[PDB]
Amino acid sequence: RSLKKGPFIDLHLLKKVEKAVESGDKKPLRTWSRRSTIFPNMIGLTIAVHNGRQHVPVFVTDEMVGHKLGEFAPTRTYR
Amino acid sequence: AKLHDYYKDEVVKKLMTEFNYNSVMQVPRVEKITLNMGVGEAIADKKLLDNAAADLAAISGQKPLITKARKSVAGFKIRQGYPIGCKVTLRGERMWEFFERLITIAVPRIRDFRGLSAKSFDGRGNYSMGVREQIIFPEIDYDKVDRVRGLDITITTTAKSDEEGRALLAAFDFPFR
Amino acid sequence: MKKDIHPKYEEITASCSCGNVMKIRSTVGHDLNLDVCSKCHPFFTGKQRDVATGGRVDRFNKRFNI
Amino acid sequence: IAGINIPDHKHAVIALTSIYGVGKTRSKAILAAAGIAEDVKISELSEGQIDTLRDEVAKFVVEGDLRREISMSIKRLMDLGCYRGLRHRRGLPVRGQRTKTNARTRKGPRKP
RNA sequence: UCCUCCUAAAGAGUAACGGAGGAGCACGAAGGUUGGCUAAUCCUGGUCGGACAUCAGGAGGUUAGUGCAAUGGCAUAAGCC
RNA sequence: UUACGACCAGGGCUACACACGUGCUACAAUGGCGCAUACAAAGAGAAGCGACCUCGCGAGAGCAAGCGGACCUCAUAAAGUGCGUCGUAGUCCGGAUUGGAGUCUGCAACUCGACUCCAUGAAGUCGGAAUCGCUAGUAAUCGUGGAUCAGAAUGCCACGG
RNA sequence: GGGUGAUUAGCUCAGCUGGGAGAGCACCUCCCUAACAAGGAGGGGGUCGGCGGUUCGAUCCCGUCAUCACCCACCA
Ligand SMILES: [Mg+2]
Ligand SMILES: [Mg+2]
Ligand SMILES: [Mg+2]
Ligand SMILES: [Mg+2]
Ligand SMILES: [Mg+2]
Repeated sequence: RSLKKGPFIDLHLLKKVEKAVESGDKKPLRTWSRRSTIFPNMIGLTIAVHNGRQHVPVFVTDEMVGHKLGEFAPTRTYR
Repeated sequence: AKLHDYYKDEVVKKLMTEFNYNSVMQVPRVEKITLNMGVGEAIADKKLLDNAAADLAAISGQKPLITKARKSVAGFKIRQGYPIGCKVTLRGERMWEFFERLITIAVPRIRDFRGLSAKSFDGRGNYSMGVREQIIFPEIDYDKVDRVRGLDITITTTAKSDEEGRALLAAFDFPFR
Repeated sequence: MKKDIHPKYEEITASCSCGNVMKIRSTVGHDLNLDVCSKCHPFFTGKQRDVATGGRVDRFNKRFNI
Repeated sequence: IAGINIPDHKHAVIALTSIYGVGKTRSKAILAAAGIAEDVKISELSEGQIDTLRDEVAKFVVEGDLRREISMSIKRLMDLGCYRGLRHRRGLPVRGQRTKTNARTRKGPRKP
């Protein structure tokens, strides 16, 4: 569904995560990279992701590692 | 019996030292088993209660006493005296025979069985259990049954505490959790 | 007991596919041959297998063949 | 007759498909691994072979384990807060189909 | 016309277009005896089964029940088999 | 006309109590599923079609000829026939919907791709009033191709049985 | 002041000393129609006035109050 080899992540979002574990837990990371998957070294972070109009924050949990950030940010609001 | 002397040796020797009892009359013993099955749906027709009584008598070597509703409840749409369940009391030799032939070849046959609750004691040392499926006893041949009418066991013992009931019942290798 | 209102009781000897054969008194009428008895059902080894869940970064780590 | 539940009256390949978790090819693989003829029925099988069938089925997640496994999957997604989980909660299609006119299966029988 | 309570003033009785309710039957068992038995309600554990069904043990002690009003009575049960 | 013009990222055009139009697949035995085998036409291809072979249960991946094509590839046509089974059951009909495992293309498949494998097996047992097409290689049915297109037809445009 | 009756779908009304609770037209969708009407197919509705009560059941049975509809208030 993604590829045989080489899981995908945007470079800018990878760099912000490495800077996070270097500087520890910090303020939420505001990113628009709804396509980049989750790595284990993002767990414990409260990164915020775009939903088209606002950055909805998502607190990364152990389970959410095989998914993508946009999977936890709905786009269209209904009722 | 098969398990009576087993108990009278191993469990008595264990519980004489476990609780520093001064007499063999003090170590708790199991006194009866009550196999209950409240059919509930026999208000529709008596055939269900007769079938359930047949299954209960097959499971335990005794005719089941038919229990009728004690008081009328409008919620359940029954009135006083409606035959509504079947019940068997097992004591002594039949008690021990059923106990062994349960804890040997009926609990293992429970679908997705991983252990019976150990905290399910009423506070007076007596234990209770539900089976949800009568076919778990070997006596049901699948060629004369109609439904999966569940069943209830109540092991009534003379223990005066949940710790005492658990201690008595574990020595028989009770598949707890 | 109540003198022939109760079903028959015979000392049958029920057998199992993995040994586990014993002399029992029951109202069956034929020695049914069943699967594992209490002596072989995995509630002594299967306790390790009872906790069958665990490891999601493991799944992530195995997919990382790159 | 065993395999947790009862397979009845059918060819061993297709009777075994009644096992929740065994379909056409898994049943073919089981009968291949048990050395049982495909074309024969469940009433012509010896008790000395059904035990092998129980062994063969034991190498697969089946009714009790499978339905728990599926329930864990859906609940883990529902509790996850992800889009697939949200669609599971609200009852809407998850694979990404239309909801404008179709999706009567997931939505259920029509109601105004 | 009849029954129950109050008015009715601790024996009986006691009126009003005084205050409240019922009856004009039922039952060959719901009568007679001889055995046996003891409720309502709540708590705990128990398969569908819950506020409440049947089960087990604990409290409780007649708050239950009586063919039908109300009063009086009923464990030696007059209650249930 | 320092924005109704311009650039970028994300989102939306894919929503979903419902209603309608046009379709595809079925509700089976004039059939489903296995094994064997026959007969097309038309068309497209150079950052393209991609033999053979090897590895994959498969989608395919590696190596790699040939072909600007009556030469090579896409490309074994399918309904058909022969044999066997299934014996009228919501089934060996139906193939939805969900859960895993994956392949590809693409910078990137979460919103929101296609495809393969394992598991699941939902409605549906021929359709109310009404209503549509068709006069002969026509209706009905069966498969194939092309345009658009990195990927994405149950639509469209073509071809033959 | 005294007496009687009625209360059931949005409207007008039927409803067994018990039994989802029914009819017309209203409402919903779909047909028909250029489009509406009319016509045809399918469908949904309910405080049975409200706490109450002998009951295997209270809609119809059971005192009552709430409201609207009547009737009587004569000799005086
Ligand atoms: Mg007496
Ligand atoms: Mg953009
Ligand atoms: Mg099929
Ligand atoms: Mg499949
Ligand atoms: Mg028709």
